Amino acid sequence: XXXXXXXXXXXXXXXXXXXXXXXXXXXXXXXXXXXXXXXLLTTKGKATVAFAREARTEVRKVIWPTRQETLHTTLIVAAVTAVMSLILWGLDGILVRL
Amino acid sequence: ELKRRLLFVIGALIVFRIGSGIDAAVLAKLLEQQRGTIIEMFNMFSGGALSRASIFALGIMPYISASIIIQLLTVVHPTLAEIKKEGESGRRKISQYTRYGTLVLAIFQSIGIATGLPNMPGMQGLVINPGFAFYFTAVVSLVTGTMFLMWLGEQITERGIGNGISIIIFAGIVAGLPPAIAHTIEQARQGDLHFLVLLLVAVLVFAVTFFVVFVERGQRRIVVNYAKRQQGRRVYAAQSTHLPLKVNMAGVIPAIFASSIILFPATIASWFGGWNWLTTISLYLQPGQPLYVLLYASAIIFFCFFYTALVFNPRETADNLKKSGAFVPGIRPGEQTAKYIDKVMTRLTLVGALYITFICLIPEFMRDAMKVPFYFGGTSLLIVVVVIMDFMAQVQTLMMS
Repeated sequence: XXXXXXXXXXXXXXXXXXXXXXXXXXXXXXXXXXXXXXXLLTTKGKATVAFAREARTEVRKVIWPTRQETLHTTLIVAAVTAVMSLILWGLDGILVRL
Repeated sequence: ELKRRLLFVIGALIVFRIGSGIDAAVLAKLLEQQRGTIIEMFNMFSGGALSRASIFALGIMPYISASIIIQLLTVVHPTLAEIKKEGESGRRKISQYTRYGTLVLAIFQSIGIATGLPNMPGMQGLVINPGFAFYFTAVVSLVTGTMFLMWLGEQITERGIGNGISIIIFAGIVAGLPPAIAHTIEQARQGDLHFLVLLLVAVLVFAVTFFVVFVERGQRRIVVNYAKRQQGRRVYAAQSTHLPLKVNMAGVIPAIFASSIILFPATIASWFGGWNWLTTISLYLQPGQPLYVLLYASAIIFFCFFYTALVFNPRETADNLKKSGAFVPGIRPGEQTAKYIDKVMTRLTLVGALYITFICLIPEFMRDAMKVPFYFGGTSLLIVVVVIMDFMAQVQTLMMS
C-alpha cells in the first residue's frame, strides 16, 4: 500500500505544471514513486494507520480552545518579538550609523 | 555567577552582531533579484552575513552539516559503529574529527565558491581577481572568520547557555527586518503592495504563531502514581503526579539541519559551468518546486526520529521512575515500560514534526503569492518562536532553582 503517495505525486506534479522542464522532473519523480510501487508498503500503511490511532490518542492530550492561554502565549510572543526587535534596533541603528 | 553567564553570552553575541575585494554594493544590487530565492535564504541562514558582506559569509552551516554526517558514520562503518558506542574517550576524538571534517568542508566550500560563483568582478570585486593569490587570501579570510565563529560557539555551548547560533542568525534577520518593512510600506503607498494583502500577511503570521502555541499548549502528561509514606509518620497520601512529557525539542533540529543541507549543494555543485549537465541540474534545484520541499520534509521527519532518539535515553528515565518511587499499575518495569514510553513518544513527536512541516510549507506558498523569499520564511518563523519560547521557559525553570 504505497498508492496514496503516488496519487500525491500526481497532485504535486499537477501543482508544478501551471516552464516545461520542472513539470517533467515532477512527473519523473512520480514515475520513480511508481517504480517503488512496482514490486513493506502495506506495512507502512498499517503503521501510519496505527500512527493515526496514536494521533487521536495524542489529540486527547491536545489542550482545547482557551482564549486566555491563547492571549498568554500571544502576549508572551509579542513581548519577546518586541525584545528581539529592540535588541536589533539598539544594535543595527548605531552600527549602521557608524 | 548565573548573572555573568547570561551577560557574557549577551556581550559575545553583541560583538558578533557588530562584526557580522568584493565590491559589496554590487551584491546589495544582486539581492534585489528573484529566481535565486536561495540567496535571500542565505541571508536568513546568515541572518545577513552576505547582505552585510561579512567576513564569515555562510556562518556555522558547515559545523551542523558535520553533526549529521557522523550520525551516518554511526550507522555505516561498524568499525565506526564500535568507536561511536565506545563510551567517554574516543568521543572527543570524534568531535575533533567532526572539526576536521568541518575544516575540510570549509576548504571545499571555498573552492566551490571561487570555482563556481565568481568569474566576474561583479560577483567578485576589484582586489580579488581570478588569481591564486587573491583566491588564497579570499579562502584565508573566509575560513578564518568561520573558525572564529566555531571557537566562540565552542565556548558558548559549554560555559554559556544553550545553542546561541540560532539566536545569532535570528538577531541578524530581526535587524535585517526594518529596511524590509520600510520597503513594504513604501510599496504600500505604491500599488505594488496592496494594503489588503499586507495585512493578510500580518494576520497569517499571527495565526501560524497561534497554531504553534496551540501545539505547545496541550502536550501529553502521563499520570504515574507514588504511594509513599515517609517513615517520619507525617504521612499524607498516595499521590498521582503526571509526567508532562513534551513534544519536539530544543530547537527543531532537522529544520536547521535540513536548511544547512539545502544550501550547501546549490552553491558548490550547481555552479559548475565547466559539467554542463551538473550546472543544468543546479539551475533546476530551485525552491519554487514541490519536489525539493517534499524530499526535505522526508529528510526532516527521518532526522527528527533520529535526533529525538538521541535526546532522551529512556532507560535512565525509567530507572529514575523506579528510583523516584512511582508506578503505573499493571505494566512490567524496565524494558516493557521502556518500550512503552518509546513507542508512544515516537508516535507523538512524529505527529509534532509533521505539523511542523505543515506550518513550514504554507509560508512558501505565501511567498509565491506575495513574492516573498528568504525573509518571512516557513522555516525561520517556527524556529524563532520556539527559541524565544524555549529560552524563556528554561529561564523561568532555572529561575525557580
